[PDB]
Amino acid sequence: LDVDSPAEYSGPEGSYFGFAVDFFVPSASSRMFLLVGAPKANTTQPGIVEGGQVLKCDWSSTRRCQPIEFDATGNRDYAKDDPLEFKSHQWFGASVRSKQDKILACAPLYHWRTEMKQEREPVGTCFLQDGTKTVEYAPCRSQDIDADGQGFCQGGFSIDFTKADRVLLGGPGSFYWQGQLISDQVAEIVSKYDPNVYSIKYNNQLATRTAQAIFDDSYLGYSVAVGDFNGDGIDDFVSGVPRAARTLGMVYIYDGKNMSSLYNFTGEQMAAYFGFSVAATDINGDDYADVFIGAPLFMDRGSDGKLQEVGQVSVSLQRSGDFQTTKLNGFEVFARFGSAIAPLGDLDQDGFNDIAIAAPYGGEDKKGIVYIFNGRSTGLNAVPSQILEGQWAARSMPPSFGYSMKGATDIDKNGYPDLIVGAFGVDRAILYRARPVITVNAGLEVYPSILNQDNKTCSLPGTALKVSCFNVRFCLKADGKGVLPRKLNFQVELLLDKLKQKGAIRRALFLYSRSPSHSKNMTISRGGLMQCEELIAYLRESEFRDKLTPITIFMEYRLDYRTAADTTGLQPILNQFTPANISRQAHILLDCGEDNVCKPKLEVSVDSDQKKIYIGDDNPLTLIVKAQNQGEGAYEAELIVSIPLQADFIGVVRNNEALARLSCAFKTENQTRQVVCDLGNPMKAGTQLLAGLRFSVHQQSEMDTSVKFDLQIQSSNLFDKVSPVVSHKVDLAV
Amino acid sequence: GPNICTTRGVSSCQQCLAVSPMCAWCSDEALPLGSPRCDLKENLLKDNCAPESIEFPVSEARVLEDRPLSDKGSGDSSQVTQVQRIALRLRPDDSKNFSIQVRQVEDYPVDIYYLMDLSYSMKDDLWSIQNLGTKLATQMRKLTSNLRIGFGAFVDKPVSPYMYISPPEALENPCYDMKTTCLPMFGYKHVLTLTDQVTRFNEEVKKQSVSRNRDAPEGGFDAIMQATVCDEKIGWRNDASHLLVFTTDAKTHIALDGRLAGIVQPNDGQCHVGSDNHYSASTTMDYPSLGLMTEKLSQKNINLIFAVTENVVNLYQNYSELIPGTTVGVLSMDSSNVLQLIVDAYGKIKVELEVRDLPEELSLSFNATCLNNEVIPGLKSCMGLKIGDTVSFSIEAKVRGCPQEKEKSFTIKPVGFKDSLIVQVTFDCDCACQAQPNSHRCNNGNGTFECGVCRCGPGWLGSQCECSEEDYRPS
Ligand SMILES: N=C(N)NCCC[C@@H]1NC(=O)[C@H](CCCCN)NC(=O)[C@@H](Cc2ccccc2)NC(=O)[C@@H](CC(=O)O)NC(=O)CNC1=O
Repeated sequence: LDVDSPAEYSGPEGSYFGFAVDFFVPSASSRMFLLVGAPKANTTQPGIVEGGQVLKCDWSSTRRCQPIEFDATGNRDYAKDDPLEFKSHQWFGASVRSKQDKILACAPLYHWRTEMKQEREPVGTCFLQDGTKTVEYAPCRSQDIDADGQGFCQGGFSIDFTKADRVLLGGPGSFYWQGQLISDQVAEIVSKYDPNVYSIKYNNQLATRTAQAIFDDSYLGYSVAVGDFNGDGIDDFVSGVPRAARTLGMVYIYDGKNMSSLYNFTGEQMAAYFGFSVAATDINGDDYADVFIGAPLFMDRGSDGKLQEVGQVSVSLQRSGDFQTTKLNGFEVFARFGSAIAPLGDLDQDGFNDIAIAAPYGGEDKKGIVYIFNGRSTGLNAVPSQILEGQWAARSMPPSFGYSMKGATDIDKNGYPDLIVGAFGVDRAILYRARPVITVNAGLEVYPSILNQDNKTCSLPGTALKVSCFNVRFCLKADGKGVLPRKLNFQVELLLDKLKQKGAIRRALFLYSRSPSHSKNMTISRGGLMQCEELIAYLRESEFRDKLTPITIFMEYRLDYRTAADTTGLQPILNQFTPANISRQAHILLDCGEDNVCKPKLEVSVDSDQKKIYIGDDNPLTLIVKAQNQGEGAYEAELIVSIPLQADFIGVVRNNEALARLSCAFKTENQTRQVVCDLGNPMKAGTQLLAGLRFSVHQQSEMDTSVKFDLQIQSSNLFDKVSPVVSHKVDLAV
Repeated sequence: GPNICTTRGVSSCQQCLAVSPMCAWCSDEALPLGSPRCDLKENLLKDNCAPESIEFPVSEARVLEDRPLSDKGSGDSSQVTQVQRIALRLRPDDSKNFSIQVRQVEDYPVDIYYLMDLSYSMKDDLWSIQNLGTKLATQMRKLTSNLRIGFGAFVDKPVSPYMYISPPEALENPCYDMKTTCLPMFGYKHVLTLTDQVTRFNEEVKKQSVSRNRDAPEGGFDAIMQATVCDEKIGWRNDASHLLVFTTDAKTHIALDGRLAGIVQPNDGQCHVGSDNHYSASTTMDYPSLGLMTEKLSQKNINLIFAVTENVVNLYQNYSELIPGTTVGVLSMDSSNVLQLIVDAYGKIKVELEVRDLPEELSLSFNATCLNNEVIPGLKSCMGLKIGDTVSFSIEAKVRGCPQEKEKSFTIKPVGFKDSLIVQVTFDCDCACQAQPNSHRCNNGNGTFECGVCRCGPGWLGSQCECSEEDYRPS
């Protein structure tokens, strides 16, 4: 989904614009729209305050949301004078549903004053719009009056359309808030529509029956969903009952042909509001749809043992087996995770349907968040693929972002499903469009898998210098779907030793461009081939004191950022599982054993010629050191020899064949002064070394009596990297 | 080796005193020839210095007022005491140690707030809640003396689904359609603030009457939230243990129920009780969830108790398991079931020491002797004790230098026990022989023997006037 720049819709301030959302696809034209319900909006109706609106928002390039005029009349008057009806503060637009060219908008809080007595009953009413017609459907406005009947039914609190266009209403208030489910065909509603009679009945309506007083205050119909669970092509009704089972909550599935109960799924914790929202869709790739139940107020025990309110979603897979198969829990307190659920369809087109879940108080600043959970074989993933949060700044009132959701429909026809998120706290709705997914993998290989430290058979171009250059190659291949153009564009970066952090010596270069790193722009035919290229590199001789470790060949690739967007106006995205980062180790061999891991060892000794020195004037001094090596050769060896403060180093003895040709550059950063001599070129196993260092002594007074030396030597490789300390002394005579 | 007192070549009792509090000076004229004047007291005694002629009487501390602590909190004929008072004497750079104990005699403070359901379904339970309220005040007074008790009432949100609004008469008389009379409905009203006048509580409780609404569940949890967070309106005492008793005979509304009435705003968990003592945000905020209630209850340290009828005891038992620390009792004619819970809360109801008016140059150290005679170094507090338990502490004191003031005092202060451990401090930084110029100890006189230096007059100089400027050549 595109989070960087979604499309946002704004309604009148304070309207609750965004309380309900849905897609609209009429048959009269190819035009695409979005329906947003605004239950608190003021209307044109005479003598009605905050009657509610439903606003039509086209997907055109230049558009503003426009209210749908379902009903312009004010409240009906009874015989004589007083009003029959109370349309003020009816929540028209609290629920909005659509089925091709049909729209169902409901006002759960609509009241009416019956005949036979002065009452005020929130029966609730729905308006059903067709391509031409607009009809009223208020099945709970009946002759059964009062809370003992259907007076407080609030029909239309939750609604949905069956695939064959049946209207489904849930009224939580019928029969002392037992709740009720009511449904009719669009044909039945239109056939029996007589606007001049308030208590009209639909002759083939399906409704749940009144039950015992034991079941009061259950709120059956708080939320509804449709799916096939009996297996005969007629969608069944899924209804939430968040206060039943003595407040544990439960969800019923009713046969779509006769309203008889099929299955019950019960919450695990009282007051969790198990059933606040429900959804039905197959997620594990079978033919059979599965059930989702939200419990926004679920509490789970924290580390210290106290209960923490995070919310939870229950998943029931079907072939339906009573006990839930997997759960998703919120990670933040009072987030109300699971307040909304929406099937996304096959969001990533990988072959399994995905779900979207909302927490109207999750995220930073508690603005609310929507979590995308990808489906797959054996159900939903334990972790979300994406998080959506309101990008507008938080304010005093919550945005309630993610309160309402709808997906599984394609708006721009780019081939991927899109999503609608409503935030009625700011009077906004926001549109997220799915971007094309590009799945790719790469290759990285070297012909001389092991690099020789001294082969140097390869010459530089037009230059006398010869180096141990080697041949390397890399590959990249991609696949895509949707309207994704087949000419994909990638950028790949090659690096030889980028892991040499903290400014460590760069040690290798590419032959062309003579640089350690190189960036290559690439273009690939989607799924058309696997493409490879070759390169030449060489080490830069060998001015690096890092032969202890191999070269860290490295590469990374990303989609060509600056490429033009597609026709629909979006840029593709790499699949999350792709290995955008890849590396291999190139080993270095001088003579480091048949196993390529040599095991060095070091021996050393020290002596001095003029072991007696005078005081009061400059006197010469010399130090003699010898080293013996063990193992498969040695390199990087260094004389770490400390020297006193009262003498200065005046060079090694280069002018005798009996002594090794060392090179020295002494350092005096601290009182632990060092002579710092290199032992020269690499040497083979069993080699012996002898050297002599000259010094000048500048003792000023007889307070001192001797001078002392301490030394150490480095190893060939990581094993026994530095030798123990050895010491020597020189005496002062007088 | 030899001690500091002798090795420093002390010349006078003033310098001997200044060197260290452990040093002593012998003022006796009979001291043997050559013996040092400044030395440890045992060495002076070995040299036959008269004990009373030695300038070092050991530092000491002793009582000043030591009334024994009380054993019963009733205070039959005198004010109780729970701490006693001492005086201290010090040398320069001196230190001393001592100990003290405290006891919890007086009864713990307790606050009980009573929430009454006044729904019409409570009409036949009205006597039971009135009876229970009376015996809460009465029976608690036999456990603690300083009780504070108040009460409030709730019915439900006064909005369309719950409230009768159909005929204009129904607003004034919710029982109109039954052709009888009852009071107008209300969300939650605070009636009586926490007070010790139990007789006032009984009279106000017995004059309450039921209102009426439509749906069985009530808005009791709105009252629990407001009683918890409106501390200044309710009057919760910052130091008392807080008990909240909740009564009802029906199930309860919870968060997300307000959506039916058009209420979607979450409960803020803040005080919304005005001067009319009514919950003003009743019709605009949703009911609180169990998670939010548990947060505020723990934050305000309030122990909630449910006193509910049998038919809903299981429903609230499950709620209690999700609100840690709360308990449930059965509401009936016999109120003994719920009274036991109040007894239990009191049966499971702490001291720390402050220091005030400490001198500018005196310091302290503390250690604790907690329950079971366990000793903890550095601690100055003890927890977990009940009424009648006694705990003890030990204190070490030290000074640096010596002030010119002869006497000053400070005190230690336990939290809330009303008593003060006033300690008096005196300083004895002087020598007896120093009470009373032209001393023969100087070179042929010409000097005053004070502070260990003669301070010679004209024509002489040195520690003891041993030199003259004409002989004290610069070379
Ligand atoms: N369709 C159905 N399932 N009807 C069954 C519902 C039964 C459900 N209860 C009853 O009828 C019983 C009749 C016999 C049992 C005594 N309680 N009457 C009541 O419940 C009334 C008054 C009363 C209470 C207690 C004792 C005597 C009389 N109590 C209420 O709390 C009010 C509202 C209020 O003031 O809070 N109404 C409701 O709670 C819901 N209304 C009712 O009608």
